[PDB]
Amino acid sequence: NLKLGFLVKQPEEPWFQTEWKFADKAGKDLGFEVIKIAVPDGEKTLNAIDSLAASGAKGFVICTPDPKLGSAIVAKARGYDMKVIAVDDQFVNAKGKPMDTVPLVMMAATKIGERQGQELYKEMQKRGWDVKESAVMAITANELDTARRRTTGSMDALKAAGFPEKQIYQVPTKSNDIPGAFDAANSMLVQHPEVKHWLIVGMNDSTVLGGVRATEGQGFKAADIIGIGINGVDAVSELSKAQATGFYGSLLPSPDVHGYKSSEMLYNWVAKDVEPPKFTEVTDVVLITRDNFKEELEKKGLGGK
Ligand SMILES: OC[C@H]1O[C@H](O)[C@H](O)[C@@H](O)[C@H]1O
Repeated sequence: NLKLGFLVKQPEEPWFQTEWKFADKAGKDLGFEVIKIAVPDGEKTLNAIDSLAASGAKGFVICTPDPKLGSAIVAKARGYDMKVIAVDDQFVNAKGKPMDTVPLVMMAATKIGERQGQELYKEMQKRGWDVKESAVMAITANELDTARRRTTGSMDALKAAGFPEKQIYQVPTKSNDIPGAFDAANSMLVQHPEVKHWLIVGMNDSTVLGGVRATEGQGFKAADIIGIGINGVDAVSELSKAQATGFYGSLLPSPDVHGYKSSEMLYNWVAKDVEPPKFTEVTDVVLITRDNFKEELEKKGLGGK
């Protein structure tokens, strides 16, 4: 019967593959089929929408590849009598202000970013690094609000625990992926020869991993590096390696909730004109490291590791 879209900007990340698996579980429970389309750039996004109107879909969940496409995605969907829910990244108007009217499902970004900052400082104390030869590398993507609130929340926590403000160095990355973050961290590294230990701050696992691979290339051994990712499911290949590395752990939020919950809310609204709440913030988070990753994921239902 009913066909609903689930469009994601980055199908390569296990984060979005998980949302897709859980949207499928909601289609089997509620009686709808989920059409799964990758939308890595804005042209594919707008095309994908035409494509869903041709398959007869009545609505879609989307994680847009650029928040500034919001108006266009809304104009096209209104065009085809399709309801829209945004997952993870909020639509913004042309001036950059949030479009408050499309229902949104996202993580509590500031709170998880603060947890990241508090865990970096606890591991730094466990290792006993001297703060005078340590520094924070913060890889930022400030044009995306969800990314910006996670890195600022993390820098803010670090400064609140007492890490010196002037030894916090920010560098923007051009893409939210390993090659982008690598290039960014590499450029920051050669500018600071005085630093003997680094904390790496990034909004997600791929961003922290690019950071860590750059440090390795510049001769830091793992004891001198601490990076902690966000997404959990994306760091399982790192945490499964024989050897420990500078990537110490990752904060596991709930992509299963993002996937099923937005897909069930879209269906209630398409099928019973039941209006979704405008804003749903998911606060779940657990620290996974090489010691508990397998247990914690099996415990959240994401079995295998
Ligand atoms: O909501 C969490 C989600 O936030 C953004 O969309 C990131 O690019 C993803 O990798 C994921 O971390």
